[PDB]
Amino acid sequence: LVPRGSPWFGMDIGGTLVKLSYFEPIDITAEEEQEEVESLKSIRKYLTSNRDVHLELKDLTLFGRRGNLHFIRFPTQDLPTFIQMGRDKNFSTLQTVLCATGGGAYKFEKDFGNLHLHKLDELDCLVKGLLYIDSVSFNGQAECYYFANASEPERCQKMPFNLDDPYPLLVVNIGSGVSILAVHSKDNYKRVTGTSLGGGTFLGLCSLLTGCESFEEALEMASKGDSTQADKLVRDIYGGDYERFGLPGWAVASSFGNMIYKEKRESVSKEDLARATLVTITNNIGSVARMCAVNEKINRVVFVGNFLRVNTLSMKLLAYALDYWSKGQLKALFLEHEGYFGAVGALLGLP
Amino acid sequence: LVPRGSPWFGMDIGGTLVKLSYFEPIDITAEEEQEEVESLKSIRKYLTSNIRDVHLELKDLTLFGRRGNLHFIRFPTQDLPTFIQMGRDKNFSTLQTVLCATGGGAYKFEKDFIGNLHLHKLDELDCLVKGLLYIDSVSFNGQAECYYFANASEPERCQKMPFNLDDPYPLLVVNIGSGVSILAVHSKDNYKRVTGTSLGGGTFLGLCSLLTGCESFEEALEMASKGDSTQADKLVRDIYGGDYERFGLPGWAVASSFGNMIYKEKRESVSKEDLARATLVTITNNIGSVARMCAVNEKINRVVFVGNFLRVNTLSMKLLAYALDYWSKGQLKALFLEHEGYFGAVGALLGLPN
Ligand SMILES: CC(=O)SCCNC(=O)CCNC(=O)[C@H](O)C(C)(C)COP(=O)(O)OP(=O)(O)OC[C@H]1O[C@@H](n2cnc3c(N)ncnc32)[C@H](O)[C@@H]1OP(=O)(O)O
Ligand SMILES: CC(=O)SCCNC(=O)CCNC(=O)[C@H](O)C(C)(C)COP(=O)(O)OP(=O)(O)OC[C@H]1O[C@@H](n2cnc3c(N)ncnc32)[C@H](O)[C@@H]1OP(=O)(O)O
Repeated sequence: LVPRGSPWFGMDIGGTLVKLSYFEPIDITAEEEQEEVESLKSIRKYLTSNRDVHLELKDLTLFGRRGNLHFIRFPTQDLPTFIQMGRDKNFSTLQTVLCATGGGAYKFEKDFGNLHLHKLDELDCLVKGLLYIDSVSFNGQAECYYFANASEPERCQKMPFNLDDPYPLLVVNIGSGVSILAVHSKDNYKRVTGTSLGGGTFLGLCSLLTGCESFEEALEMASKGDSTQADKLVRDIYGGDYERFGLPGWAVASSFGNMIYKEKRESVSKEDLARATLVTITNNIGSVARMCAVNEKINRVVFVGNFLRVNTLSMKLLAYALDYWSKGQLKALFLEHEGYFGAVGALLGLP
Repeated sequence: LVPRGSPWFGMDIGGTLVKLSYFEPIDITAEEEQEEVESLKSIRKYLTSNIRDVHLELKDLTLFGRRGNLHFIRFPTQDLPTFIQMGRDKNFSTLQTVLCATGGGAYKFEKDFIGNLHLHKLDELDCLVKGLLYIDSVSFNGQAECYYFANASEPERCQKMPFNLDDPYPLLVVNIGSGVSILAVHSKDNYKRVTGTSLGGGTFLGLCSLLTGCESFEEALEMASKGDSTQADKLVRDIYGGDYERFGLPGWAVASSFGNMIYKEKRESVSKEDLARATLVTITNNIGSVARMCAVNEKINRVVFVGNFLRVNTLSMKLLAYALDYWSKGQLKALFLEHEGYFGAVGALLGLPN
């Protein structure tokens, strides 16, 4: 079960960006393969012309062969150039069909000449790519990490986590919405639940509330804001902690709850509203993930998805939230190769 | 244990209104008690001067061994000192020494109790629980105190039906005020707050006020009732063109709350009513999921929803019914109680000094 063509690559075609993973063999005996390798290098330098280099996995064994696994991203605008480069450099894999995942794949097959697309499922690719990368480690170092002292986001530090045996695992996938997968083995996983309150809710609400024009700007606003200007805290109701039920005064009682008062709405800043939106969304995800972890009886919770790809702020709030709801019993886990699991899953589905 | 005082009443003192329950005994042998019953009627008529509550009156129930009627009234906090003075002038022994009340406004009221009454503050959630469990135990004049919505998956068509909740335990109580507390009730004297969510009624009103400029909870609900959430939300069909077959999601399910609002074109055409509806759907869908997950983790299959989020339009109740039905795949029915609003006051009555 080794792919038919060469070179071996996997692609995840987004609306804006393609994530591509490709394998560079290192035991080369033929003139043709040596020029394939050189062509891949030249193609890579061109497509990434305007971090991923540092993701390269060196000397791994894939389908019985030694090589380096590379990870690149480029605009979907230039995917025709990638395909043509492949045809001109006589790549057997860019002739017969194209096997890709991602939200832009079907669209791309319509935009694009002669090409037949074999479309792969993003969640199936995600799980396969995630398990494989975890199985090979990150050049002998930790693929997985968490934030120590998660209850203090201004002070938490990144620490390696051993996920050498990944099973069972809960995967919390945060895109526009949130899907939660329980993974029991390579061949046994399902979407156990989800929430429609995801990164699209964060960005949607920020756009409406603040007039921001991108995920990047919304997160920058949030990074500068104070959510407690919008949120009603337990101390706002009780004058301190809610003793009887042991809710601390600093817990959020009602997200956006102070915005019911005309005077509070008049003085709240755009940045406070952006932060309150983010905090509402990340605290809520940490609650759903914790309850799923309890019900599924799984104590390893990994977070992936495009929501995490810009600021480390999203991740730190998720770490804080999971620690809060679990009373310190669960650590939010994150993965270095996040963003490339679909591409890697697509590569592994080549055969 | 029976309360020491006569007459028996309980109050929940809010920031603007007081909710009072009082017991009118049926079997009177002493003239002073007859005069007490006549006083309460006159007091009730005064305070409610200037019909839903009358219809709530529970007739011929048994409280602390005595047959009687339990009355429910609401009146401005502005007139609470009058009520206290009325009781003191009519010689009520329950207004002689100490007044035990619940409600966020009880402490503000403290100085008026000009006078020699100590305020003993009771906890609102403890009162809610004691009140709720007692009212379920007696019924609504035979009629059902508890109801659900049949065909909950179709909020346009769902029908309010009686639900027999005779043996309450165990019960999950989802209390929706500004935020959400969830209590697992195992028996009358063993319950705990098992979790909560900060996305409650205050989130709905707060976001609505920001998004649409509505001025009140009543107005936000009115707007939401006319709106279409699917104008703001991104559905599974918007992502896949239809169902997402492989992972058990129908095309009509919400993929991303407010998710279409990332598009300028969509933001410019969405109505205030649609934004109000999407806010409400987002909150009710999320509470449904939390409630369902709690039910399964606590192994409880009766989930009751209470709190001020429910008191203004039937819409929020039907949407919660809808959400719980969705997440439980029809295995849980959302339950509601007719005397919601007064459980605090009833729990305070039950907490009279004995
Ligand atoms: C009654 C009620 O409705 S309560 C609400 C119940 N609803 C739910 O439980 C649904 C919650 N939501 C979800 O599970 C998710 O939103 C899903 C699964 C429906 C969609 O997944 P999302 O992560 O939101 O998709 P989003 O459009 O942000 O895209 C994220 C990734 O998927 C890929 N993708 C998007 N669409 C497709 C597609 N049609 N085919 C293949 N891949 C796709 C993207 O390219 C992107 O990939 P990347 O992370 O590798 O860059
Ligand atoms: C990291 C994170 O923070 S994740 C977030 C975690 N947060 C949580 O779990 C908390 C979520 N929130 C909650 O549980 C609730 O909001 C609480 C319990 C804190 C407050 O309860 P709410 O229902 O929101 O209070 P709200 O002010 O809306 O009042 C509701 C009722 O309680 C009563 N009440 C309010 N304050 C008080 C008070 N101080 N004393 C007595 N009664 C009170 C009101 O009078 C009102 O009475 P009614 O039901 O008869 O009308």
